Amino acid sequence: IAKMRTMIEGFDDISHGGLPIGRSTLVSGTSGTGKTLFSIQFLYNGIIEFDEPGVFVTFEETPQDIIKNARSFGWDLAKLVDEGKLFILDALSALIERINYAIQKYRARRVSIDSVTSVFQQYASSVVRRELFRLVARLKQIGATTVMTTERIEEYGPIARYGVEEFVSDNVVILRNVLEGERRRRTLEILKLRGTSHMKGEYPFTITDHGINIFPRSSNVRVSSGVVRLDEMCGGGFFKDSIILATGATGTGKTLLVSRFVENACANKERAILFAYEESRAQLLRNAYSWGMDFEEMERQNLLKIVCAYPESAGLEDHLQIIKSEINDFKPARIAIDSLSALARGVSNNAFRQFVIGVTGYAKQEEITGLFTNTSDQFMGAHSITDSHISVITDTIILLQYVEIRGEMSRAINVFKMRGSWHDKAIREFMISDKGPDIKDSFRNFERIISGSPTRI
Amino acid sequence: IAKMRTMIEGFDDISHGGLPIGRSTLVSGTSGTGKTLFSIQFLYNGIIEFDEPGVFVTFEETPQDIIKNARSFGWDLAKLVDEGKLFILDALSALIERINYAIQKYRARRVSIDSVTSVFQQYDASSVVRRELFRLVARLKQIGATTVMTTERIEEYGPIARYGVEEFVSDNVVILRNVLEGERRRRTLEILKLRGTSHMKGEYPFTITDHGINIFPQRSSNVRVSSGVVRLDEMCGGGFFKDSIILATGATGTGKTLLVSRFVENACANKERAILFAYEESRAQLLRNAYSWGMDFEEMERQNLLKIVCAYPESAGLEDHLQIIKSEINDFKPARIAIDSLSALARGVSNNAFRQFVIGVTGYAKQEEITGLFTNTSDQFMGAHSITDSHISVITDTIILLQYVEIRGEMSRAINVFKMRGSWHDKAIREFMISDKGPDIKDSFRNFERIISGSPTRI
Amino acid sequence: IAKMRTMIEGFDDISHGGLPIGRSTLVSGTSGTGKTLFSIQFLYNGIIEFDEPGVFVTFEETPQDIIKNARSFGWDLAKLVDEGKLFILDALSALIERINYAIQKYRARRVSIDSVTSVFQQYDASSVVRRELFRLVARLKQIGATTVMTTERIEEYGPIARYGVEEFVSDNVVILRNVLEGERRRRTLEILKLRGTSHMKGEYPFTITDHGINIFPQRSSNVRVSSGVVRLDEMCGGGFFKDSIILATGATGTGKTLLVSRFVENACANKERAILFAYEESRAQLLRNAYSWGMDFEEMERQNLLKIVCAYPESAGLEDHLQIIKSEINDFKPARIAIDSLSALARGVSNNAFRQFVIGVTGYAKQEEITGLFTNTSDQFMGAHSITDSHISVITDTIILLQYVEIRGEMSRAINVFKMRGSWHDKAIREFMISDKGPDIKDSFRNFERIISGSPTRI
Ligand SMILES: Nc1ncnc2c1ncn2[C@@H]1O[C@H](COP(=O)(O)OP(=O)(O)OP(=O)(O)O)[C@@H](O)[C@H]1O
Ligand SMILES: Nc1ncnc2c1ncn2[C@@H]1O[C@H](COP(=O)(O)OP(=O)(O)OP(=O)(O)O)[C@@H](O)[C@H]1O
Ligand SMILES: Nc1ncnc2c1ncn2[C@@H]1O[C@H](COP(=O)(O)OP(=O)(O)OP(=O)(O)O)[C@@H](O)[C@H]1O
Ligand SMILES: Nc1ncnc2c1ncn2[C@@H]1O[C@H](COP(=O)(O)OP(=O)(O)OP(=O)(O)O)[C@@H](O)[C@H]1O
Ligand SMILES: Nc1ncnc2c1ncn2[C@@H]1O[C@H](COP(=O)(O)OP(=O)(O)OP(=O)(O)O)[C@@H](O)[C@H]1O
Ligand SMILES: Nc1ncnc2c1ncn2[C@@H]1O[C@H](COP(=O)(O)OP(=O)(O)OP(=O)(O)O)[C@@H](O)[C@H]1O
Ligand SMILES: [Mg+2]
Ligand SMILES: [Mg+2]
Ligand SMILES: [Mg+2]
Ligand SMILES: [Mg+2]
Ligand SMILES: [Mg+2]
Ligand SMILES: [Mg+2]
Repeated sequence: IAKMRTMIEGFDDISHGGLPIGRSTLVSGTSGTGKTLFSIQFLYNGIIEFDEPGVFVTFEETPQDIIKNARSFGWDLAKLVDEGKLFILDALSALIERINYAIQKYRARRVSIDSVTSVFQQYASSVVRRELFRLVARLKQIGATTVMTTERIEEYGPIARYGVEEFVSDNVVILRNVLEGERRRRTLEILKLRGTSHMKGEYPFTITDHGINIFPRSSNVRVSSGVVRLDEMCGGGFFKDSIILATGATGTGKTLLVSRFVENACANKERAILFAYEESRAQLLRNAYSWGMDFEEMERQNLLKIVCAYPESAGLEDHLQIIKSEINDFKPARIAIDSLSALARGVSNNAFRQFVIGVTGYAKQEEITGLFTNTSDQFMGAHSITDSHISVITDTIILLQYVEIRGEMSRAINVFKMRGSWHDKAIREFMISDKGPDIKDSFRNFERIISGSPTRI
Repeated sequence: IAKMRTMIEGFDDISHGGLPIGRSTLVSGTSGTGKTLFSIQFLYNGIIEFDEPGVFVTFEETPQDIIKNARSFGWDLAKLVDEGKLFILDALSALIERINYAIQKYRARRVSIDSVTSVFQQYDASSVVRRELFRLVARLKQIGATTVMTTERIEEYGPIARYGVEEFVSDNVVILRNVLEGERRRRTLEILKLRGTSHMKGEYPFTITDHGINIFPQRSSNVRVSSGVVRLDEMCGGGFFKDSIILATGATGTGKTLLVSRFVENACANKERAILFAYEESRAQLLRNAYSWGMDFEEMERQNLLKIVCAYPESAGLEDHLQIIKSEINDFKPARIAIDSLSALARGVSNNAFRQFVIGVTGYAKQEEITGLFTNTSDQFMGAHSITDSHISVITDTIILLQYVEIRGEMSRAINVFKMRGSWHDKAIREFMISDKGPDIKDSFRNFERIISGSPTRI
Repeated sequence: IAKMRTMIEGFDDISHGGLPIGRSTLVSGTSGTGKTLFSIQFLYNGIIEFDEPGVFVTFEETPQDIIKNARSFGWDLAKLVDEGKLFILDALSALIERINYAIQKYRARRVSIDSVTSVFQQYDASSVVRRELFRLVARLKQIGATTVMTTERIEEYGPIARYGVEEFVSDNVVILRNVLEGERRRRTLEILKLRGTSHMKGEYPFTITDHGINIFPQRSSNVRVSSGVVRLDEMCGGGFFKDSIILATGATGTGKTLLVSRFVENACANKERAILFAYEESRAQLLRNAYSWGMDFEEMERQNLLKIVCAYPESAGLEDHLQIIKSEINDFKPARIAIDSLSALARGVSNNAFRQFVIGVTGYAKQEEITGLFTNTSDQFMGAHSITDSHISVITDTIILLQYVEIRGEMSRAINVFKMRGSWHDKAIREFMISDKGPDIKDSFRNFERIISGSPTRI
């Protein structure tokens, strides 16, 4: 069974090649799941890259409205109709004959129906099947790949409205929009692909100006973090394609280290992106300048780009897209996320694990040095790193620990781990000043320093 | 697809402009969600904003009832027949023709229908409803008059509409909620879809007030303000920042309310207005305890500089509380506010709903350049461990941790500036005492180990 | 009641022989569970195994579609009319008579029907269906030809069939599932009942591949194999065992992957094949870090001795992963395998489903006489406490615990052979260092107490 490419970023790999040629694919889902978008995008990309005639059947939707709604993604379906490339047929063997006629009037390749469920109001489960079955057979006879749109009531219930459509259609795709904690998450899944292989389970996708966005080397080159001693602690600075992690309690120096790392990019005429999620530009600019860093300058040189946003505003799959797009445009040398902990609150651990995998996978695929920070939810930072499942994904771990010494709340920097590279295994004390960090010596005559409450030995 | 600004505080940002032009927007929700209110507001804010002739189609309720109902928001029916700005049509093609007639009659551009699900009593089938509902929107689309369609739902997280077909016929779907969690109703609005345009997905907390619907979707000065204490001001490196959020965490009876008192006192002392949002004790008690420390809060209220807003945290919703703060701040326009306490507002509340609150209050306090001192009673003896397990301690710019320290078989207390964003601060846990004139911050414990625990040992 | 071997890897053990002779077996499941595949396989493995004339009755799909569909498993339709081994009948007594006719026509013994629930569209009542369904099985029983009946279900844990009556009419009931848990589908097969015979109750994880359905239901040599390290080999008492499972637990960045590297290196060093199943880092990174320790994994791959299979643990199901290992081991046929790591495969997975995995991998590794070194990042600083809270540390024959030890305000690490089944081993927690040539296992900490905690104290 040959597969037809849809040029939909993600789907091509999730369906292992694309949609089965000659056969009809069902794309069911609730309202606003992107059933119509997918159907158009299948046709559009079809004759916008392969020039293979395709006709779109429409029921409770004026062709103008479709072409108008499609203009939201900068598409000219009217220009495609002004060259006889696409054909919108306004809307039961009558349609079957008309559809077969149109198809042959162009010499078909792809067809889209939106929606068949709407053209079954009058018709009763068994009646829908008998008519749906007959349709499904009258397409395979012509040998045209058709995407069939179907309506759903529940997100985790019947596949179709009458629960007899999935058993007729050869290929079943389910578009979802699950609401968890007042946050909407779009997930696409291929339930079955008769006579072929595909990826099982749902995959986080987002709808943008590009349309559907489904999301399914190792050089010894070293880059500076912005601290001479920190580079000496890491054994000649970080790697130019690795993922660093600054874990620690609130007000330790995670944002300070991010700044010094983002600065060191613009210091070497290298572009960097800072994704803020905790503070705003306003505070970031002041705090930065207080440490002797001119962020405003770095932005004036077109080397730094600050992108602050509320973590609880957009969804995790949306946050990633924003990064990708922001990285695709600016093309930064190194990026920083301040912080991951801000994007994990009010989210599932499974949905968050996939996020860090995506950002890490895309940061390393483009050879971009990433410095992600994370606020530990325990005083013993050593124990917080173990509970973190993202700490095994990262290549370097820079843990900042509070240490109570002589009734003073001092701090300590330590390179926890450094993959395929030597690092200093000493918990060096450090202080913050108007210039930045001052990594001094490591506590020698002190035991149980990992607790954050040591004892003189 | 052009957007029609509804002028509904919040919706204009969540809709990325507003409602699509010449498209049929559906608004489903359970009984008392605030559909009609939204529907009226849409027309109301249309007429008295961009001189737009709006036509309200009634069904269940009469024009008089609607006119009288909207009188709780101070909206007159002088735009009705007195001006010809509105057109309340008391109540399938028979009605559609009337809407098409009244349209060009007043040049009507904005249209509201309530309710469209009440005109499907003569039927019982979804197929019969779909066909008749599809015919309506289609007819309105030809007129090119972007209208609002009201529908009713049984469940809050069930089908979009009563017949589960009205959402797929319409282009724009807005779902108003009133979800009951722990005997507390939370009004949340969501835009499900917007055919041919973009919007914000997921639900957004809103409230109904005398203003109607209230949807809730580079300064950073180095200027320093006093905290009310001198040692504390020195501990932070010349007092707190102006547009900064301070947090005083500690065990119950450490001195969170004491610090809040001095912070509010210091405002009125500099002839600056302050607002104290009490949630634990009542004005009566607060007035007494304040004076015991040598502070006349009654005097400060007599100068129209300090305003105390006491209320039970287990009565109104977090969204209701936020609106109260906003309104109380918009009225009085203080220099600095104080919340006593966040912990009291977090009792029997979803951690999601709490974060959204604090973000909103922090966001509005920093936007209006207001110094906020929020308190939070720690749920452990080790205050440091409480700070770590908090999704707010990262949001606050300054953290003032008050810790109990058992020394020489005595219940002594210690204060320390945990953190101070973009500022030097004393990194020492110095013991403090409370007297009849406020706090006396003494010296830190040089010869003591494991003070964070609260049960230290002499070195 | 005699059993008909279906030759379906796993089913033959779960069915205690196979399907009952001259009895009507029902196979219900949701859409895409793999009913037709099972139905074809039943006939396919019947013809090309014990020369059995099988008749496939179609209903919804045509013979051409089915023939073309089964071409993804490399099965030709040369057994159809080209030989007369099969009999695809395109589509109540009218059909039954045809089945009874075609039966003796080809001497048909095996029969498959798909789907029997599609021929109940003309009806809507269960009583009408039951009567017509009962008549079918009864008629087939008289012929004495044991057939497979396909049915469709709406829910995964709801009624057995669409009309909830087909299970009680049939004698044998098999339920295929595709349960979605955490955006991950798990294919599980169960035999509900087997009237007049015994079987295995509860669901069993299976997978669909190019081989079709893959259901997953006294040696013990004293021979010793090297671990790649000399001190470690001495610590275990002359290296690890051959058909033994080793486990390296510890905190992130202790040296689990380092040990895995030496274990795999030592294989290829003795001209032995090894497979490294990476799940954390990618070949790119692994290749670099390996060389930094003085190991050329590229060289080992150039000798066709080492094979690296990197893949994301949060993409495929545990059953999908097991099949991959099995296939990759069946192809390459290594001396020793390595999993880096089990912890990475246990992320967002049911503890039940994980145990079944490890049992399966451990079981297959010990059965094929393959030395396995599985790693597992501990979720606590105290490694000993992690070992205890593990349903796998008891399954492993050897445990190699790597522990972080803060000594003289330095992050030093310690290694110790936690346990070694039927073998003496060094019972000392000796400190080790990592350099550009692998690990340097030094001496244990004689003058240190509470080392298990990770924060010891000088004695
Ligand atoms: N430019 C855009 N950027 C981002 N999102 C957009 C944009 N344009 C549309 N969308 C979103 O994409 C969704 C896809 O709309 P579409 O018509 O494909 O939905 P549908 O599933 O077919 O709905 P229905 O079945 O109710 O007709 C819209 O509802 C809207 O939320
Ligand atoms: N100008 C300064 N001079 C001295 N110390 C400073 C100065 N600015 C900041 N600090 C110190 O360094 C800290 C900086 O905190 P930073 O934001 O870098 O860390 P963080 O852990 O990421 O913070 P958060 O968790 O609150 O986001 C302050 O809390 C303070 O202790
Ligand atoms: N002035 C006001 N102050 C506070 N709350 C108010 C005020 N006016 C109305 N409300 C609240 O908002 C609601 C408005 O009811 P509205 O008619 O808008 O709801 P609806 O969803 O249209 O109801 P129905 O299902 O009957 O059509 C009131 O029931 C009340 O709970
Ligand atoms: N007049 C006083 N003289 C001495 N100590 C006093 C006086 N008034 C209060 N205190 C001390 O301060 C404590 C109360 O301080 P405050 O009310 O600010 O604490 P809090 O942490 O906000 O308390 P709660 O958790 O109950 O709201 C008393 O328990 C006592 O230890
Ligand atoms: N070669 C292959 N490799 C991997 N997966 C495959 C392969 N062939 C089939 N599959 C998977 O197994 C399924 C087989 O579908 P099958 O027709 O056996 O299911 P069914 O339960 O009979 O469906 P229906 O409800 O339509 O009758 C495919 O949909 C696909 O998910
Ligand atoms: N070339 C090297 N020189 C010195 N030490 C090194 C070198 N390469 C690695 N290390 C040390 O070994 C650690 C990595 O070892 P390894 O990757 O085997 O550990 P792991 O426990 O499997 O890590 P993870 O949990 O991240 O998968 C580094 O953090 C460092 O301490
Ligand atoms: Mg649509
Ligand atoms: Mg920060
Ligand atoms: Mg009303
Ligand atoms: Mg108090
Ligand atoms: Mg099938
Ligand atoms: Mg590793």
